[PDB]
Amino acid sequence: NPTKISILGRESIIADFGLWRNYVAKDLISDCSSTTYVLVTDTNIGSIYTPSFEEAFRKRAAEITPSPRLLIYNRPPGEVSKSRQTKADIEDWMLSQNPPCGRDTVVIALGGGVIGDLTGFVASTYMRGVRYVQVPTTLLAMVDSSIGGKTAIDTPLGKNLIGAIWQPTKIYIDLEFLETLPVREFINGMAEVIKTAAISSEEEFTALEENAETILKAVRREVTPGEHRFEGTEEILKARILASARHKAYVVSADEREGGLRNLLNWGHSIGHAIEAILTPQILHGECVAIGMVKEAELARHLGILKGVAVSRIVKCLAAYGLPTSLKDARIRKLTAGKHCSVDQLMFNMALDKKNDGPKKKIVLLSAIGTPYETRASVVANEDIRVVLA
Amino acid sequence: NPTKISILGRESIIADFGLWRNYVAKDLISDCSSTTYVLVTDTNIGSIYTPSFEEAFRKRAAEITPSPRLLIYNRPPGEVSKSRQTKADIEDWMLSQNPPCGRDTVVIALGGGVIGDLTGFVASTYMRGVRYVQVPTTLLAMVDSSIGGKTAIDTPLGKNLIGAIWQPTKIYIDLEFLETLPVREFINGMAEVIKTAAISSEEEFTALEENAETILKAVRREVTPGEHRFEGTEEILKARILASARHKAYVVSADEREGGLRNLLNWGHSIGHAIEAILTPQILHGECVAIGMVKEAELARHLGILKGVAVSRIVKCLAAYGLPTSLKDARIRKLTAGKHCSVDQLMFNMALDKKNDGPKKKIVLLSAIGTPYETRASVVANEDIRVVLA
Ligand SMILES: NC(=O)c1ccc[n+]([C@@H]2O[C@H](COP(=O)([O-])OP(=O)(O)OC[C@H]3O[C@@H](n4cnc5c(N)ncnc54)[C@H](O)[C@@H]3O)[C@@H](O)[C@H]2O)c1
Ligand SMILES: NC(=O)c1ccc[n+]([C@@H]2O[C@H](COP(=O)([O-])OP(=O)(O)OC[C@H]3O[C@@H](n4cnc5c(N)ncnc54)[C@H](O)[C@@H]3O)[C@@H](O)[C@H]2O)c1
Ligand SMILES: O=C(O)[C@]1(O)C[C@H](CP(=O)(O)O)[C@@H](O)[C@H](O)C1
Ligand SMILES: O=C(O)[C@]1(O)C[C@H](CP(=O)(O)O)[C@@H](O)[C@H](O)C1
Ligand SMILES: [Cl-]
Ligand SMILES: [Cl-]
Ligand SMILES: [Cl-]
Ligand SMILES: [Cl-]
Ligand SMILES: [Zn+2]
Ligand SMILES: [Zn+2]
Repeated sequence: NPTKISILGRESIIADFGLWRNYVAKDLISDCSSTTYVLVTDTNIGSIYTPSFEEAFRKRAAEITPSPRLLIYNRPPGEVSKSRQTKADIEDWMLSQNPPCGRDTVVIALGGGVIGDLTGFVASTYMRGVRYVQVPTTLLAMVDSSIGGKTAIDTPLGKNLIGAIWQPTKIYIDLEFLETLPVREFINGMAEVIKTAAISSEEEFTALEENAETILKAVRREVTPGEHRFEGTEEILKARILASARHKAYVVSADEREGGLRNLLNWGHSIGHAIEAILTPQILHGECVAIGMVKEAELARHLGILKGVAVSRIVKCLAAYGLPTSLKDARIRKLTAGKHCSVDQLMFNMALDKKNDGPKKKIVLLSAIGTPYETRASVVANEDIRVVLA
Repeated sequence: NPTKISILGRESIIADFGLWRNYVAKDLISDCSSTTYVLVTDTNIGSIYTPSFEEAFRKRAAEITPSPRLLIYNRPPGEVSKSRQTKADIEDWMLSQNPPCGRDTVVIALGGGVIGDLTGFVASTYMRGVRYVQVPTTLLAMVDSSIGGKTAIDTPLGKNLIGAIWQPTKIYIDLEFLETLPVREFINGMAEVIKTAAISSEEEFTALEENAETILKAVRREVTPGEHRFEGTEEILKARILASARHKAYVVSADEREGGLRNLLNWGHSIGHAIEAILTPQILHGECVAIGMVKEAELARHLGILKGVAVSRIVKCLAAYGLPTSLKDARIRKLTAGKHCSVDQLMFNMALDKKNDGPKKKIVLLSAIGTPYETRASVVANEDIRVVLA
């Protein structure tokens, strides 16, 4: 049946196959009663999933009277969509409706982290606040980006510098979206799953190690007209996803506004974001996170917290999934046409890390696979950060 | 002594004379411990009050070690400062510091509602959230705009359409700022004081009627080198201000996110903002609110809720203060060079009112001076709104 998970004192998370088709529209109209619904997505995703949804919506809004309206917004692909410019356009668009979208509006985010963050933020400030639901269409979004309530946009100086923490009213993890998820996006998302396990369960980490091959091959294996990309390994997949979703719910519920515990969910992101700011959009987020976790593991070991054995073990599991494990990686080179990451440019970007307490940089340190050094980010001197950035 | 008022379960409001001089800097460093303080203000206010403050700050940060830093930001005058452009610049500026401003930052808003809303908003989204304190320098800000936590910016389509509700950690009502407040700004602010009384206390309303002359004359009376613009009427003034501040605290505390009760604080703003969107920046906010309250009173009476007697009584008290009571007002004409407000343009703007439940416009209706018709905005048909816009 539909697996449900509670977050911040509430059953907002609902995962299962084909929710988009027969559930969302129904649930929206009952639980999220409103007169105006706005669906935000991009051109790729949209032309595939909005058509059938418009129908399921119309079917359900026939119940109501006066019947509610679903407005649809479609825009350009990539991380380019996460800017002040873009957020403004969605807003100008909403206000310019007839009538304009009021505080009753219910925004629907249908995409990965870009459409999720953008949409979540647009809602947090729209007339000071309107509800929205997350409809993750990418593995990375189902396991991490659509949960937590964290939203933002990017500025020329770094990742997610401006934004807000606005909790979504509903989160629909429709595994069925993975059926069309490109191979890279899948491996890309896989980084967050491994991350969550590496800071929570050693068992879950091992389980991820063992599933590496089976999964990665089902993702590359070509799929025929009438079967599922995840035949055979359907539950295994649901277990890996739920595991990460559930733990984030646990971490977010206990420290929603990142006062302490929520720092942990940022393992690999301190160096990761520093990298990303320089390699994006050529290098995806999950890709930059893998390299980040390895660099952070190395530092943990450098400081005597982590074990050499655990560090190399992290590496293996990442590479097992097709994730890059070093800024030197071949493709990371062919893709990053030119671009390079000096320790200076990196250190500079890490100065903009949203965890730094004042000038004291803070990074998540692992003492062993599935066990954090502290229940918060550890203050790490700049010289130490520099060495592990060889 | 320093009069303190609690809001949203907390003594964040502190009012008295000369707080800016000897208190703020001291209080900031103790209660608002931080390593980075950012003072936002404009050129007028700034060149007068920041110099002495830098000193009181330096005096207090000598205590601490490493000593914290106060960064100062100065920009253009008017409502022009309330835009996405401007908010972005303050942000780009903060991030571009050395080191950049982190989540520990403590933003200090030193200005009227423009510097207050802008600053409050910049803080609500800065790295998803940083603290800030309000330092109202205008009567309208001390009585209304710096309290509540409501912040925003304006877009080409209307007033405060984008923003957030971010509560300030401290609010410093330093009456001493009124010593230099231009006459118009004072009358301008006076509208909010009368509004708050008209939806709360009939006594307080009468008290405002009686003080009209005394106050208005002390505001016009020229002041000599060694005296106070408010000699003689010092307490009377403190009573009128506190009265409004306290009641907003009561209303905001009970319905922070405007789910019901907080609508009341928007009396005169439904038609008021609709006007404002068209007459600004030539016509101040308080000015547009006076006209709004009168038009809303007329509608209340039109609908049988309010009494003719009460309506004209509202008018008298407003005009008593120098506030305009009709879109026809002479100066409102000479100032609004050209501009006019058809019922269509107005009705259009009222479609963008952040109270409208769906398409159902909602306006605050008074049944008698100091007594609301409901503890929320009343849904008013469009045809009725049109008649009272003759
Ligand atoms: N705020 C948070 O909670 C949070 C958490 C994690 C990561 N992030 C952010 O997430 C962003 C990246 O997320 P992402 O990888 O989801 O990126 P994304 O939203 O850019 O999606 C990646 C690609 O997937 C395509 N796609 C979407 N769903 C598909 C489907 N069903 N089948 C086929 N193609 C599909 C899109 O067209 C797009 O090209 C980064 O900006 C990162 O900082 C934010
Ligand atoms: N979000 C809220 O809670 C809220 C509540 C009320 C009104 N408002 C908003 O407030 C804004 C207008 O507020 P305002 O009237 O304070 O405007 P403002 O901030 O533009 O200030 C008006 C003028 O006062 C001058 N000034 C400031 N303090 C002074 C002093 N001590 N002596 C001399 N000159 C001084 C400034 O240079 C400026 O020209 C509007 O945009 C309105 O929508 C918002
Ligand atoms: O708390 C969270 O949800 C995160 O730390 C949020 C970050 C984004 P942030 O560093 O901008 O907060 C995300 O990339 C990470 O995977 C999980
Ligand atoms: O709740 C409030 O604080 C207000 O309603 C907030 C409004 C601004 P808003 O209509 O943009 O919310 C302000 O002008 C009014 O004086 C009081
Ligand atoms: Cl709201
Ligand atoms: Cl592919
Ligand atoms: Cl924060
Ligand atoms: Cl003057
Ligand atoms: Zn991430
Ligand atoms: Zn106002």
